[PDB]
Amino acid sequence: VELMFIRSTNSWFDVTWRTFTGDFLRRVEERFTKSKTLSLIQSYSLLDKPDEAIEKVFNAYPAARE
Amino acid sequence: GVATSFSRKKARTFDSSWNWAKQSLLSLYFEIIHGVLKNVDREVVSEAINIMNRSNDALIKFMEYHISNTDETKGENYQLVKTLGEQLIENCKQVLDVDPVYKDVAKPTGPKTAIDKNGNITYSEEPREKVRKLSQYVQEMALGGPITKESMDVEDALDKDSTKEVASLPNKSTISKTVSSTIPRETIPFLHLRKKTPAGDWKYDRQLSSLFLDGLEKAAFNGVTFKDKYVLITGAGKGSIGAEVLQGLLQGGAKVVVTTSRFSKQVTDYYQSIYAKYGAKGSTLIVVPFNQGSKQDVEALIEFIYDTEKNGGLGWDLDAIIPFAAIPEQGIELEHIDSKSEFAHRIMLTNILRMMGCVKKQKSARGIETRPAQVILPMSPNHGTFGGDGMYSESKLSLETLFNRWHSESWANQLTVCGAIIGWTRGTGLMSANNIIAEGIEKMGVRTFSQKEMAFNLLGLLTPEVVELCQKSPVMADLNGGLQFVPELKEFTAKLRKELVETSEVRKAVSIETALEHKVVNGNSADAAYAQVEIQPRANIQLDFPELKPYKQVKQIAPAELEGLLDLERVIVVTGFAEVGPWGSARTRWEMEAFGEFSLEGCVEMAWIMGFISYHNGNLKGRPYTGWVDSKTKEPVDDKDVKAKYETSILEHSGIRLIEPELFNGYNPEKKEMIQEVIVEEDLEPFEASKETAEQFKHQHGDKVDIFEIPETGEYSVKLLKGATLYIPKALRFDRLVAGQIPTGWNAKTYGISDDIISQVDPITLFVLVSVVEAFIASGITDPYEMYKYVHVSEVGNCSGSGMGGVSALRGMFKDRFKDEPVQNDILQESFINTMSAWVNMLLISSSGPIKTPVGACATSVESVDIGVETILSGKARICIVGGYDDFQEEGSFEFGNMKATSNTLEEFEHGRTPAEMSRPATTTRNGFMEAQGAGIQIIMQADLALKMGVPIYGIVAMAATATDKIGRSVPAPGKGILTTAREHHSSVKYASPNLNMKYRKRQL
Amino acid sequence: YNPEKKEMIQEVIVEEDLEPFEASKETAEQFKHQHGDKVDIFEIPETGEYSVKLLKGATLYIPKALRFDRLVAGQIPTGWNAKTYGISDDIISQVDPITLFVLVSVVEAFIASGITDPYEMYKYVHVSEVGNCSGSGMGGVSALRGMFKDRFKDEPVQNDILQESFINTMSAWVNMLLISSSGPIKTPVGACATSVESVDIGVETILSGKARICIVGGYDDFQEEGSFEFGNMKATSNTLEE
Amino acid sequence: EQGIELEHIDSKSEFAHRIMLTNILRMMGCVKKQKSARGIETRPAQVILPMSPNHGTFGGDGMYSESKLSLETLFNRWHSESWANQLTVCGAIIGW
Amino acid sequence: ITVARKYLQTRWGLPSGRQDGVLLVALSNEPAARLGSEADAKAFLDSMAQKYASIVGVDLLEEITKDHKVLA
Amino acid sequence: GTTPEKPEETPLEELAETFQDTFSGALGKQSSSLLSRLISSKMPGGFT
Amino acid sequence: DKNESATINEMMKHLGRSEGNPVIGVFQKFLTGHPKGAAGAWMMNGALQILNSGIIPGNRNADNVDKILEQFEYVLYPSKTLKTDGVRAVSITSFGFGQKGGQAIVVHPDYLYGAITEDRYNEYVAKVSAREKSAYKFFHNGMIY
Ligand SMILES: *P(=O)(O)OCC(C)(C)[C@@H](O)C(N)=O
Repeated sequence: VELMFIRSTNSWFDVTWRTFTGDFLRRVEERFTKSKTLSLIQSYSLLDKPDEAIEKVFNAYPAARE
Repeated sequence: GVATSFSRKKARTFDSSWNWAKQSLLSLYFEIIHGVLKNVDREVVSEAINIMNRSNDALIKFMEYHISNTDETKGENYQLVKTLGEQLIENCKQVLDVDPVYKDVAKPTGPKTAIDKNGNITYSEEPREKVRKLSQYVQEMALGGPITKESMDVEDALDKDSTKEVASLPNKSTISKTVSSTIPRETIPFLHLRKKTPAGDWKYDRQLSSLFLDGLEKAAFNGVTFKDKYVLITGAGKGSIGAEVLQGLLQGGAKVVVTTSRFSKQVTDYYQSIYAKYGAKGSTLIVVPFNQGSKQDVEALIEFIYDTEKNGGLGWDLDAIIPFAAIPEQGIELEHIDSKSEFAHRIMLTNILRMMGCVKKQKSARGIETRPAQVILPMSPNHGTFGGDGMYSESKLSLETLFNRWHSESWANQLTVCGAIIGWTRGTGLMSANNIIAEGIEKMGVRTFSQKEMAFNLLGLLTPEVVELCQKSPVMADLNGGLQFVPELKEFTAKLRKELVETSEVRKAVSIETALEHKVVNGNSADAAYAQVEIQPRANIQLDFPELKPYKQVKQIAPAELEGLLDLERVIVVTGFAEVGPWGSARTRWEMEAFGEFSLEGCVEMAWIMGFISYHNGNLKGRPYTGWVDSKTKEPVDDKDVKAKYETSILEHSGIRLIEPELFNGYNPEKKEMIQEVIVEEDLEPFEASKETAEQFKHQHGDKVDIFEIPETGEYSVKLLKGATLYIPKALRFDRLVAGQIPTGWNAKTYGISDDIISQVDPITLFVLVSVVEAFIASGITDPYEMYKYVHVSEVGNCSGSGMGGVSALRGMFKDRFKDEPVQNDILQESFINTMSAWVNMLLISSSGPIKTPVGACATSVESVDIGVETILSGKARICIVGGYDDFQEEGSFEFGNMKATSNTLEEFEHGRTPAEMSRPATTTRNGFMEAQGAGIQIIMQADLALKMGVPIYGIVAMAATATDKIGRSVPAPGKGILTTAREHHSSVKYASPNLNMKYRKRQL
Repeated sequence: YNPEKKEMIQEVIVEEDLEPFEASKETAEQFKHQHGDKVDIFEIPETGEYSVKLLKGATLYIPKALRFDRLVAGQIPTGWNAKTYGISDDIISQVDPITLFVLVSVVEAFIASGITDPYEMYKYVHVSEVGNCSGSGMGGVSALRGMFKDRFKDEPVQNDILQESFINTMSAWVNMLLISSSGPIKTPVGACATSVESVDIGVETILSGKARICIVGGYDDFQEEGSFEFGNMKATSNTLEE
Repeated sequence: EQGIELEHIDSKSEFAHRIMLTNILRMMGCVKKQKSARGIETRPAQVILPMSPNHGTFGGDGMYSESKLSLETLFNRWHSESWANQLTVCGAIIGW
Repeated sequence: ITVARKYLQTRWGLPSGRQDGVLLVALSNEPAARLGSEADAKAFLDSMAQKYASIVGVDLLEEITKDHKVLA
Repeated sequence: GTTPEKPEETPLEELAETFQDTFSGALGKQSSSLLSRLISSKMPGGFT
Repeated sequence: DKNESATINEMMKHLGRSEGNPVIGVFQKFLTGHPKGAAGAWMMNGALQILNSGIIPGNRNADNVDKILEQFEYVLYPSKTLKTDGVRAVSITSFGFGQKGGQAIVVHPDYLYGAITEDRYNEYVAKVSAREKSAYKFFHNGMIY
């Protein structure tokens, strides 16, 4: 988020880069879930406020913080 | 069909209720403390009954300690268990020296059929209105209904406080007005006994039927005993009226024989678990394999029951037979009656008659004329009323002749017939084709039954009133719940079934079409921003380091005086550990030991160990792939798909199992290669050897060989003369076919040991090298040399050892040399027990610290630990590897067989044991040990060092000891010399030692 | 064992069928099981004994003899006999030769300590405070011949031969026939250092306060097969060069 | 079968049970198959079953009564299966 | 080794200087177990005769009178 | 085949009589296996 | 399995174990078989796993416990896994060929940390939490490669 998402314009520089960080957050959920669940990041639209969408994933999989 | 299944040697007795009472009470205790069972659950009552039913002095001493040493301050669930407990102790004492009881206390369910919006048919058994107890169920059964018309409230605490319903379990409730007087005149109950009228029909008798229902009312309040009742029961497999009867019998301390068609480990375990939850004090359960379609098994079975324990029988004398075995025949109309129906007709009738015939012969034999056997015949009310049952109805209706034959033959003092007309019984609580319509029949004003209710009804025909009645005249019990009075039942049933299939099928099609209309009118923007994303889990394999609690919680555990009191240079502490053995690692073995099944992470490690899957990072057929991949087909495998793809294969090729020859250099215990010396009675046909090799034959044989240069080649001819010795191979068939082997595909390569090493070192060294690495990883020590930041090179020791060592290298230097096979020249150095430790030092540690290798046969690991500790306290080593390691080969397998130490596998198979259930410690039937292979390793340190390095600390090695026994002439006989660890003096034991009190000891410091 | 005539066996293929010989029923089925097609076995109907025809393509083992270059060893003097110390034949004909050297060494060591009756120790010290911390580099090596070579040749070998092989049994027999301690037993394997390791294990057992007394030492036998294997490592002096 | 009480039911009674019941059913089964084969649906065969009035009332008949009483299921099965247009049952309770 | 030298002289036409070199490539590339048939022993030496070829750079009626004399 | 309840405390005089009552005269399994192995191992070439 | 039960029962009798407080047996060889020299190392691994979980695994092949073993009041022989509120200590007993008994007591590691200061403990905790991450890094790297 620090390197691909731009605070001034409050948007991702490139949408292929948003895709990149979404694909990564999906892999956190795959790695840290015990059981087949529905994803917390359904649409990559949700990433457009990206600190809220990071907390959402690392609340539900707090092992990933550590 | 007619093949013999029964052997006496396959009979499994379960009788150890004294042990299963204590296990059941502890299992309830922790279930209540971990809030799995609450004070509202009925299972805490059900479970209480089964602990009362096994009440003895030992079990009260046990419950007193476990319940009078719970700190109720520690949480709300610790208050619950102490309140419940105190009660359960007060009950158990009241009922000590009182016969145990079948008392079912489960919530009686009804059937419920639901069809959703999309036309999916759901079946769910559903708590009834006004029937929330079995007391109530007997009232409901007595009143009958509007269609059965021929032309009382004891408050409890179920489902609010079960600790109060526990208090009321011994209190034997007496009632004035019995439920005989509830039965409204001009109405037939749902459960009723019949009476034969002189015309020769059977009619509802009101007065017989009262007696039955009054016994059933009391069974429900007070409960029934079956103490001293001996029972044969057939077709009592899992999910049957058979099996809910079996529970009830055992629950009243019956002694039951139970026959299974399909005898297996999976079944012998089902039965172990029923007996260990239900078998009350004095109960016993014998499980025999059995074919009721075999004449010769029926003859055998009753001979085994009646025969003396001395001639290998039981010594019993049956007080009830319950022959409920059946094969299901469906879609067999009268044009299709063939071998299956002819064979079924033998199970369900002629061999029933032959089994009652048999008990009459064995009872007469011994002049037993006053101890008859109640035969409970499973009758149908419906003979040919459905069809497509094959010879089922012809089978059932012919059992109705036994009611007459009892008066007309010579067997009434051995047998008593008690025909149960068993009605509509809802198979399981899932979707049986019959279940979905149960709800529909019930609307007629009729009753269907759970199997627990139909069990209850039939256990009422074993109460001492209807037993006393059976012994006068035969007893016809009608446990059909008014289905006689629904008219044209076949068409009525088939209406109901039509109208659910229609209503579902229609509503499934009208659903699918209204979701293709919508999809055409509104496209794939209304049905695509809707279909959600799912997340299949991957396998995060964890090291399972221990949970460190916040310091404030840690001071609560230990006494306050302990701070500053111990010298931690002189506390020893296990810092990591690992193993290679039949279930892989310490990680995977724990998942099998504790849980019996593998996790997603266990399947992946096992799959990885056995080389079923391999990692891939690059291009798979053009595509870029990063994941696991089938090691053979290189095809991509997901973690969720590992269990499906590979579990079966992992469980077949792990554990105790048949010896796999490819693992032991083609050792096939069925074909064990020896050589017999014979004398050449007549000269052999010459063969060519080198010069060297011929002189070697001449040197050995002398006169008895002739060797002659062939002058062209230079090669020599070798004529073995009459009187020369030869060795001709033969093959013993050996009776030890099973061993605990490392899982098939285990390979030191997958850990990353080089072929230089593999093709040099003995197999046992590879188990050790992997165990030492995987033990430093458990201690968070990825680079051994990191130790030498904290500790001098001379302060890491190895105090591990083997019982026999490099046993494959002894084959090399005794057998293979003798056969002039190629054997490495340094084979002798690999044999030595002190070399596995050499290779660990030479390839990992590079310590110049102690090496003290023990030999302790089967105790070498605990000796290792002892040598290890005393090396650390001596101040010779700060760190020490400690463990043991041993390989299974052909020759030790054999030598343990000659000592009769190991289980003979052919005896094991006579008893119908699979290789899994062949190691059974503490068991009645245990008959020798199961040879296995592998290594264990622990790392031990000073606690001082462990806290400085910040390595995990898995435990404290408080004590470790070794002891010889006494004068004897038997090296393999175990003894009691280890008792000397409890040696203390008790002459002067009136006042306390102040040295034991830690407070004193701290004041002195 | 004559190192000038060291007995091996070479596998050869029967190029032409052997002259039949008589075996028992049992022994003939054992030949048939091993050889399959390549043997024929037929009941002789008078005797009950079977004929055994080894066919072309059957395997045989023909003995040969290596001449070996290690002819010399430091052996116990000729005529040494556990009988002369007063060990019973029950024991001699049961236990491995190396155990006899140990039993004599433990008696003759208590005599050096003026301890003629081992049990005298238990006037001073508890039963649990006498240890044995002695050990061997290889152990009952004659019993390994029994369980690898002699079994293979279907020679008669005692059924308990495996218990005599173990390095921890010489100490078992010392406890079983003399000491009757219930004190430590910590048997080392140290190859050629097992005695000094023994002493170390011994000392640290006494200072730990586990044992007040400890037997400590080492013991090892010379047999055909170790002689040979040390020759292949080129550890031992070649006697023909010498 | 005479003097065959329930302790003495053996091969003779098991074989008799096949003559007097299972193979009766197999013979009516057979005529249904041969009649259906040829689409004969209007020319049924009256089966006259020899019934007893006395099932177990004398004894020592072996499996005789178990044989006879099981023919009384054909009266129900005629309404419940697919063979009523080929066969018609006419059970005769033949007396002394 | 008489028949193994005599097979390399008839099949391939190698004399007793090259037959040595074919048996030295058959020693470095030794089989794991006993070759079962005479056809496997030939298939083997045919492979090792074409592997000698690679290293050095070499590119390629009266058995009835015998069977009587055996009998005699 | 026969084995009394406690042979290990019963003298070989009294065992010999308990077997002889049920003993035909034939050599059985165990002693026909040991005469075969005496002759196989301890008699010369030809001598069966 | 009688000789072992008997010695455990006589240690526990002589040290005034509370009547009604039997030690729970575990018989891990039901699952693994007997690897003679390795036997006690697997028993020890198993015991540290029991210690740090308070899960006592059951002899799943204990069909029927020998009537001879009910005389041993101070031992329980469970056939199922018992998940407890905690285990403080575990005995490990190994009997060998050649008169070769052994015992080890393993005490739960939370008893160590009562002997040290809050500063020292908090320092150690940090140091280990770091190690465990590093070790995981290493484990998964070495596993796939
Ligand atoms: P003895 O009374 O020494 O018993 C020896 C056997 C083989 C029975 C024993 O060591 C065992 N394995 O239980």
